[PDB]
Amino acid sequence: TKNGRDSKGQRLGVKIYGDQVAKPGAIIIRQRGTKFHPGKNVGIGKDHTIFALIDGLVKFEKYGPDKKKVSVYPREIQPENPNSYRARKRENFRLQREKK
Amino acid sequence: LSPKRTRFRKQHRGRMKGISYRGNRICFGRYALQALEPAWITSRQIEAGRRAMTRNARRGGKIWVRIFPDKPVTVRPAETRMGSGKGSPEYWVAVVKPGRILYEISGVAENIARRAVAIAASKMPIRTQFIISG
Amino acid sequence: SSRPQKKGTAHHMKTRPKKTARWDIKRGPAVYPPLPPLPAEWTIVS
RNA sequence: CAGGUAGACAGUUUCUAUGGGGCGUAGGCCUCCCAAAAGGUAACGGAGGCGUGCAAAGGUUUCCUCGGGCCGGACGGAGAUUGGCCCUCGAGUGCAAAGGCAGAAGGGAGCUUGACUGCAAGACCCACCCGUCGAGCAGGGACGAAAGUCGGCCUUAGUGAUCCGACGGUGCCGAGUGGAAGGGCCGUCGCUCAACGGAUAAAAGUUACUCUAGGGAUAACAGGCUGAUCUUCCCCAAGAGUUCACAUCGACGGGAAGGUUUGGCACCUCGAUGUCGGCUCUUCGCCACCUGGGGCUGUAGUAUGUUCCAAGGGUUGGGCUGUUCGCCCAUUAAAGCGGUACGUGAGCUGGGUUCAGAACGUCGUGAGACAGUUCGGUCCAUAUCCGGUGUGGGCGUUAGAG
RNA sequence: CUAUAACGGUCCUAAGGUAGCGAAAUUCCUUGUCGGGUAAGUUCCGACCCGCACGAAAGGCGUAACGAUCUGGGCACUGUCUCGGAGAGAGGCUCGGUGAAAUAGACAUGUCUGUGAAGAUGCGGACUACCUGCACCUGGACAGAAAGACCCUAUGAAGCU
RNA sequence: GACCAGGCCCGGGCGACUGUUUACCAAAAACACAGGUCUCCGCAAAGUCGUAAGACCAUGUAUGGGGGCUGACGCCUGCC
RNA sequence: AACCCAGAGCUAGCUGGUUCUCCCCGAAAUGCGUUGAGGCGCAGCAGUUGACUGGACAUCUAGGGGUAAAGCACUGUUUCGGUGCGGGCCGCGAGAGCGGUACCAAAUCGAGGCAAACUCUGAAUACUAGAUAUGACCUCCAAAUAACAGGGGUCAAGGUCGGCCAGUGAGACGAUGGGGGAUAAGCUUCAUCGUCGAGAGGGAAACAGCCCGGAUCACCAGCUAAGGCCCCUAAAUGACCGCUCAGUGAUAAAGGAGGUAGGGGUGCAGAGACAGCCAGGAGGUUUGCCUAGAAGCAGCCACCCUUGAAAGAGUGCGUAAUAGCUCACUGAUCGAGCGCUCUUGCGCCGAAGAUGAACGGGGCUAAGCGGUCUGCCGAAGCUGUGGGAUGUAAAAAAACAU
RNA sequence: UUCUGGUGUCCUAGGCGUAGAGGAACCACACCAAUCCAUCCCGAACUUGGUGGUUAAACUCUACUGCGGUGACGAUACUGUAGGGGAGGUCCUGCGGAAAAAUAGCUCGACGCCAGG
Repeated sequence: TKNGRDSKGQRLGVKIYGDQVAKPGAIIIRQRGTKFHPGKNVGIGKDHTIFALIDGLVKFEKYGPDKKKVSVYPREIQPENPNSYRARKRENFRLQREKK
Repeated sequence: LSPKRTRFRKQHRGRMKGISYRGNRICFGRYALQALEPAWITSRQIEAGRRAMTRNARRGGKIWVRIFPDKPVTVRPAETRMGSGKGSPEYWVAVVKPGRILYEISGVAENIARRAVAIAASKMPIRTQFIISG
Repeated sequence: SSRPQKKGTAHHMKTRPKKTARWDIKRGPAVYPPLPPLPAEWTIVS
C-alpha cells in the first residue's frame, strides 16, 4: 500500500583525479553519458567511459562553453629526492638486525 | 490559497533559515506587515488576515497579499502509525523567515492602516510589525 | 500544551553548572617568581 | 503384474519483512531525490518503468538539420503538403528517468553482415559469487579511394548460480583385448527456480482440547515520555443583542496549561504488574453543583446570567442494563468533575484476557471462526517486616516515689 | 394530493425464498416505532416488517403435560435491605502439654518529595521517630505460588480437516 | 401446639416427555428416545474385526439386519 | 491418544550454569547473503607470529563536484498593473458586412516570490595524491664557559600482505545534516563526531551517555582543569561599577502595562511649556432627504464661510424633540519642564492538580543578576619522593616510553 | 615586410548590430553548356569545360559598449573548529576559509607554419 522501496545501488564517478599518475588501460572516468569528453592520449569506451592509453598525468581543459577534456601527458618530472626519514627507517632495520 | 497544478503530489519539509534578504522590501502599497519570526503560515491564516484587513479597511484602498504557500503538509490519519500514505489534499503551508513582508496596504490613512494591519496581525502565529514605505 | 519536558542528558546539557561570565573564563593560575633550587635531600657523612 | 481409486489410514509441508493480524503490500533489475558537492548509505520514505525490441533500430562511407511562432497559397479549416523570415537547440533518440548528443550519438541514401574465431597487458567494482571497460596480436573479412572504423545497438534496466537432461560435433576414456553401450570436451537449449544467492523434481488450513523451550528482544492491563485528540483558560473582534464588539454569546483565526478519554513510542514488569462494574473504607486537586463574602448585569424586587476569593462541609432514594456513561420518576440548598494501578478481589461478589459443553446468524469444501448474540461455568491464604489502631513492659527523665 | 406498489421492462443465473414466521438463542445501526405492565422498564409480552445475516427433515409453525432449564410479573413471607442490635455454641485471647508449614541473599527493614531500568526502608534533601512486645486490619514489600493458560518467536510437538 | 411434614399463580423461549452426559469448576437448550424418511442387503446376505482361517451379523432371513438425517403429536415440507 | 522398560546421555538455532592467581593487549553492535531476522558464512574491527615496507600528526598546493548559500537562465508554480488571441449579452429577421462592450481568458513586457525530484552560479568542509617540515631524552663539541649548529646513542609512532585463531553482527544518548511524525516523543531510520557500552575520579543535591578528565601502587605530600569561596560542606559575609524589590533568583507563550535603570528620534516654552479652576464656544443653521419631532447626538450626502482670542453641520451624555451638562480650541492667575514613539537590561500579570515545604535545605534585598581586578578551595589530572611490571631486549645495571 | 588566403592551436572564447574600405593580385558570386557525376524532381547542391563583369551577396580589415559574453574590490550570507542562548522553531560569539546576485569595469580575440607582389 506504499508504492516505493525501489533503490538501485549503482555507482560511478571520477576514478583518477587531475595531476595523478595514470596507467595504460587505467579507467580514468566512469560516467553516464559524456560529462568528460575524450581528449588526447585517452580512449572512450563502449559505455562512454574514459580510459588512458599511455603513462603520465591527466589534465582537464575546456574546448567549448562547458566541456572538460580528460587528457594524459607523458610526465618526465622530478628526479631529485630530499627524503631522509625512509633512510632512517631502513638504516634502523639494519641496526636492529645487527644489534641482536 | 492552493496551487492548481502540482508538479509533485507530496513534498517533504524544510527547515527555516536566517533573514530573507530578497522579500524584505516593499514593492507595492504604502504600509506593510514585516515578520520577525520564522515559521509556517497556512493559507487559512491568510484567509483570516485577508478578511480581517479587507473588512477593517472596508471603504477604500487595496491590500496586497505577498506570500503563496506552494508546499503541502501531509497529516497522517489515526491508523496506528507506520506510513505516509495520503495527506496531500490537506492544508497547504507558506514558509516565512524573518524580514519578509507578509501583507501590504495602500489608499488608507495613518491610524486606519495601523488598526487594519495591526488587528489582522492577531490572526497569525508569529510576531510582526507594520512598516512604512521609506 | 505542546512543550516537551527535558529528560535525562537533556537535563544535563541544560542544568549543568556553566560559568557563563567572560571574566571568570579568562583566569589563569597565579604566578610567583622562580626560586633557586633546593639543596640535596640528605648527604653521606662518614 | 498393470491401470483406476476413499484423509479410511500414514509421513509431512503450510515463507519472510511486518501493524509483533484476518484485511492488505512488497521480495529481483534500472533512473532521479532522500544522500549532507569523491564513492557508499537505511525507513511499509517521495516518483516511475523493466521480465524486451530491431535482418535494421547492428557495421562502414557519405549527405543533411531539426522544433516552435508569424506571413502567402478558392480544396484545407487553428492545425496536413509547399514557399520565406525570426529564435538556435527548446525536437528527436524502439520504452521509464538521468547524463549525453547540433554539420551530432538526431533524419536520409549506397554497400553490407564484426549481431566473427583464438585471445589479451592493465583498470573499476570490490564479503564471496558476480558484473563493467579495455589498448594491443593473429586469422579471415565488411565499408571507404584511402585514412581508418567495426568483437552489436548513445549509455545505464530486459534477467537466474549449481546438479541433471537434450541436440549438433570431436585426432578424448572405452573396467581382459577389438568394438559397442555409456561418459567427457566444445557450441547451444530447457526454470514467472518472479519468495528472483534459487530448501525438494513434488506440499494447504485449524486448534477455545492443547503442550513444550523462550521473550520483555514483542502485544494486552497499569506506570513513564508525547499531547495529535479531549478538558479548561486566554489574545483579536466581523457580527447578534431596538442604538451598543467586550451585561451575555462570539464567527475567521491565534497562544497556552493539564495528563482525567481515544491515540503514538515500546522505556520497567511477563522464573506471573490479576483487567470492567458493584459493596466497604479512605485521602487529595479545583477546571465550583450547593453553602459563605463580592463585582458587573439588557440587576425595578423575587429569581437570575456571567465572573472573582474560598475545597471547611455536603453532593438523595430508586425502574432499565454487567454496566461506566446515560434515559426517566419523586425530590433536594445542590444531587460537581476527577487523582489515588477497577483507588481499594494477600478486604468481598457478577459481565469478562468472552477457558473447557451447547445453540442461532454468517463465513469456510472442511476442521473451525467472529473485538456478533444466548444458557451454564472452583477463585487460595495462620502477617515476617514496614504502615495503622489500641494496649502494655523495660529504661531514661541525675535520689527514689504518690 | 402526498405517498406505497398491484403491474411492467432490462441484466445475469441452475433457480431466483413457497407456506408459515419475523429487532427472534437469529437485528449491526438499536435502548427501531407503537401498545400493555411499572411512579419511573437497554430486561418481558403483544404488534409493524427497514429479515446487516429466518425458512421448510442441517426441517418450519404450533400446542396439553413435563423440567434441580432460561426469563418477565404478582400474592403470602421474612434481616436480603433501610440500619443495624442482642443472645447460645466451635475457634480466636490467657495458662499447662504436644507442636508444624508455605517462605527465606544478609537484613541495624520510617514519611514526604525528587532522581534513577521512567512505581525506592537501601540514592539525595527535609521532616518525623526511646527500645521492645501483645491483640486486631491488610495499603506496600512490583507479597507467597508457578520457568503467563492470554501475545509473539521456534524452519518446536501433537490432535483434527 | 415438639420433631416430621407441598409455597402458589399468571405469561413467554427451548427441549415433547421418564432418562444420559464432561469421576474433581459446565446436568444444559446438549445426547438419547418413541415416530418419520432416504439408501444398501436374497443368505456361500450386506456391513464390522482380523495378513489368513474364521467370528459378530445370526443358530436370525426384507413385517428382518446395517448405515445417513430428523426427532412425540397436529398442518404441511416449496423452487433449482 | 495410558503406564513401564528400551532406542536414549533422542533432539533443542532455546534457558540457566561452567569453579585458582598475576601481567600485557583489546573490540563490536556495521555491510552483504540467507525458508532469515534473538542463528549463521564472509568482510569490517581484536590477540599472537611474521614478511615487505615508511609512514602518522601539522602546513601548503593541485584535481572532480553541485551540498549550504544563492538565483529565475530551463522545468513547474504563484501576486499585481497594461496591451490583452478569443468569448459574454443587447442585437441584426431570411443568399451577412463587420457593428455595440466599465465584463472574463491563451501570449508578451514590468514589478515581484517559491521548489528534494528546477539550476545561469557556487562555497566551507570531505576524498585522492603531490610537496614542506627531526617527535622527546642523554652526551660530546668551536683554546673554550653561554647560545647556534654538528658527532654518537636511546626511546616513541604509521600502513600493506599473509599463517594460526577469536568474539561481535539487539546498541544508547548528545551536537550537526536530513527523511517518517504533528520539524511531538528518552520516537524511528540513516551520515560525520564525542561519551557510555568496556571508564573509575571531580563537578552536576541524588542521577550510563552533559563539562573537566583518562585510575600501576604507596604518601596524615604540593599545584591546578571543569566548577565554586554565608552555614550545612573545603575555600572571599573579597574589592569596585550598574541593576532587581518579584524571594524573581527552578520554571511556558501570545498579549497587556505611567514598574524601574538607561539609550536614540521628533514637538513645544522666560513673547508663560504641562496639569487643575474660571470665561467664551456664536451667526446664517433645524446644510439638503426621511420622520410627528432627527435642532450635532436613529441615519443618508458633502461635512462651509464670517466676528475673531476660538469654536468642530460637533467629543460624549441627556431630552418626545428642544432646551441643557461637557469636550477638541482659545483667553486669564501661579509657575521651568512637558509630551509621544522605537528600544533594550532586570522585573509584574498571564502562570491552575490531585499524599506534604518538594525549586538540595537553612536562608539571603545579597549569600540574586550583568562588567572587570587579585587570591584561595577543588580529581585517582600534573608535579615530587619511592617501589612493581610490560616493550625495547637478546643476561644483570642504567635509560626512555608504557 | 606588411597586406593577401589556405591552415591550425590556445582561448577571457571574441558573436549580433551600426558605420567606412578592398578588387593590382587573391578569395567569393554571376552568365553558357553538359561528355564522368547528380539530385525519391530541378546542373538549387555536386562535377566537368569556358565567357570572364562586378562587389551586389559572401569573406577580410578599422572603429563604437546599443544588445551579447565575461566580470571585480569592499561587504554579506554560509561554513570548519571552540563555545554560548532558547521551551521549540533557531540564533549569537573567537579564529580560519569565503560566496552568489547586482554594480564599477574588461571584451568587437591572441600566437605559429608554408605560396605570391
